[PDB]
Formats: sequence, C-alpha cells, structure tokens
Amino acid sequence: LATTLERIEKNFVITDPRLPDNPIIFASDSFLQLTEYSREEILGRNCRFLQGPETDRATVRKIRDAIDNQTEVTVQLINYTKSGKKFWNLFHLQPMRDQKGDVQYFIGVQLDGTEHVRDAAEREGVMLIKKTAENIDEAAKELIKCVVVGDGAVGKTCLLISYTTNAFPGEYIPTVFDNYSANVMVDGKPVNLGLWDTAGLEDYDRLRPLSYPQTDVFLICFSLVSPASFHHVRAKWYPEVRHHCPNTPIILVGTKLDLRDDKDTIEKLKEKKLTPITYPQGLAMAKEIGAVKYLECSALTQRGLKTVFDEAIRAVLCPP
Ligand SMILES: Nc1nc2c(ncn2[C@@H]2O[C@H](COP(=O)(O)OP(=O)(O)OP(=O)(O)O)[C@@H](O)[C@H]2O)c(=O)[nH]1
Ligand SMILES: Cc1cc2nc3c(=O)[nH]c(=O)nc-3n(C[C@H](O)[C@H](O)[C@H](O)COP(=O)(O)O)c2cc1C
Ligand SMILES: [Ca+2]
Ligand SMILES: [Mg+2]
Repeated sequence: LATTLERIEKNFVITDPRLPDNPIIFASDSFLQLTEYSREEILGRNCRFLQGPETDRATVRKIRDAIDNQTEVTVQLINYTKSGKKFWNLFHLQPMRDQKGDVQYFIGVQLDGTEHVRDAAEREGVMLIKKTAENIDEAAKELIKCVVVGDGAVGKTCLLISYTTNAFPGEYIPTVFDNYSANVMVDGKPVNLGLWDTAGLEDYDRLRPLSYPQTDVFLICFSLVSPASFHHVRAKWYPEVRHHCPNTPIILVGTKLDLRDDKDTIEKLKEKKLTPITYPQGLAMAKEIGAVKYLECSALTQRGLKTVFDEAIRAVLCPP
C-alpha cells in the first residue's frame, strides 16, 4: 500500500490533540536536522519550543485559533533551532481525520527559509507544503498506535528508550505522557510504529485514557520481580483497558527479565516472603486475560526486547 512516513523527505511533525497540550507523536528526520533536536527531545512536547523573541505573537495566535477550530491554516513566522539560529518558517497545518470523520491528529509541515516570501514565491511554497501534508495524511493512516500501560516503576519507559535508542536511562523519573517512534521491518516490509508511554500511578487514572481511542494494540506490562505489579494486571490494567477498548489486542509483557535470576533481587524478595513471577505463571495470566501473546524482556540487556515490538506489530497486521 501507500508509502511509509520515513520515505517522505520533508520537514514535518504529527501531533495528538487528545493528549494534554497536543504533543508531537512523530517527527521526520528532516525536521530533526533542521531544528537540531533529537527525536526523544521533541516527541512528547508541544511544537511551540520553536518560537522565540522575534516570533510574531499575532501569527502564533492564528495557529492556535485554527487548532481550536479544527481547521487548516498556512502562515509564515520566525522560528529558532535548538542552538538559537533564526529561520523563517512557511508553515502549514491541517487536521487528520479518522474513519468516522473525527480529528485524530494534526499534521504540520515546515518550509524553512531566510526571509518572508511573497507573491509568486509564496504561492509556490504554499502549493508544495499542502501537497506534502496530503502525502503525510495518506502515509499516517498506516501508523500503528501502540499504548503501553502498567504499574509505576515496572520499566515501561526504560524498555521504550532501550528499544528506540539502545541506551539505558537509569534514574527513575515518573512519566505523565511521552511518545516514541520506530520504523520496524516486518516480513521484509517497513512499518511505522508509534508508542504512547503512560503513567502507572493511580492518581493519573483520570488522564490515562486520553491515550486510548484508536489504539491498535496494548502492551500491559508488569515487573517479573514485583508480584504486586503482576496482580494488578488482573485487578486493574486488564479491566481498565477492556472498559475503554473491548476488542483491542493485548500483549502481556513481563519486564526486568534480567533480575529474575539476580541473587540480590531473589534474596530481597525472599525477605518479603515472595518469589519472582515465573514464565508459566506469566503465560497463565496471559491466557486468563485473553492476551494474544505473553512475552518477557529486559530493557537492560535487551533480551527479548525486539520480539515484543515485532509481535505488537504482528498482532495488528497479522490477526489470526
Ligand atoms: N535491572 C533492570 N532494571 C530496570 C529495567 N527496566 C527498568 N529498570 C529500572 O526500573 C526503574 C523504573 O523504570 P521506568 O521505565 O522508569 O518505570 P515506568 O514503568 O516507566 O514507571 P512510570 O513512569 O512511573 O509509570 C528504572 O529506574 C530502572 O532502573 C530492566 O530491564 N532491568
Ligand atoms: C501539527 C503541529 C505543528 C506545529 N508546528 C509548529 C512550528 O513549526 N513552528 C511553530 O512556531 N509552531 C508550530 N506549531 C504551533 C504550536 O504547537 C502551538 O499550537 C502555538 O504556539 C499556539 O499555541 P500556544 O499559544 O498554546 O503556544 C505546531 C502545532 C501543531 C499542532
Ligand atoms: Ca520525549
Ligand atoms: Mg515511565
């Protein structure tokens, strides 16, 4: 079918207006190059970070008004790179609607230059960016939406960071919402996967479901070394997901696989009169909640990590 997003060699972002402050959920390589930001630095944030001292605030208000009214707009305004380099941005914004006809995303295309353009030059630029926006809209239809839920501190953010950047973040900072992207080869075909990271904390219960509409697959995560997090799969995560999304495939993911055989961890659990969750126990839970797959992984060693996302995609593309 249609091209994937990574083949569109233009500056653009896609945002999710259902989440607080309409954050970026996809950014093109060209946009990264233009703006000097890393992908993780800007995914999960509102695009206003591009603005600065010389930006015309009236023009910014036009953009806000268009977003609020869910209509397209085309403007020119001064923006800045991460290092403070000024550029002119011939900017086009348009809503992307789902099958029903409701707004699902906003698409924004930037044509960068060194001055405000007019007459013929303006007309040419506007035509180019509008065409680009239409190509993005077609390609974005196949963006797979995967939402990751589970208790606080089970490793949701670490596994996303490990998978998408091969690093390990370490120092625990609780998440509100954040987003990650991956282009994954599945049976020799490129697939764009969007990953919505969410807050495990119960006090975020009223916000979390803002991420749920139009989800293609859920990963419900629990730590293999926290029996409480495992029990919460049955008591909390499964029922919450099913309440909003009765028919969406779930993959059950056991995290921190590397700690299941860790001597200190086993000893600490023993002090609490507990033991790690075993593979057979995790599998039985998966069957209980009707998960299409049960998988184990470590963000630290990356063991099993690739398979998680490969199977998330297959759960959507290859539904038996
Ligand atoms: N040994 C080991 N530690 C891990 C692994 N994954 C996460 N951790 C540790 O667990 C802590 C919590 O990880 P996070 O990914 O931030 O937890 P979270 O699930 O995103 O928590 P919330 O954002 O609050 O919902 C991290 O500080 C890591 O040090 C892992 O695979 N192996
Ligand atoms: C799809 C999308 C792309 C955007 N791209 C830019 C951009 O390239 N440059 C910019 O200055 N603002 C951009 N914005 C506008 C800001 O995100 C924000 O909507 C604007 O600053 C007005 O809202 P605010 O007053 O709350 O900041 C974009 C918005 C969306 C929805
Ligand atoms: Ca981010
Ligand atoms: Mg997190």
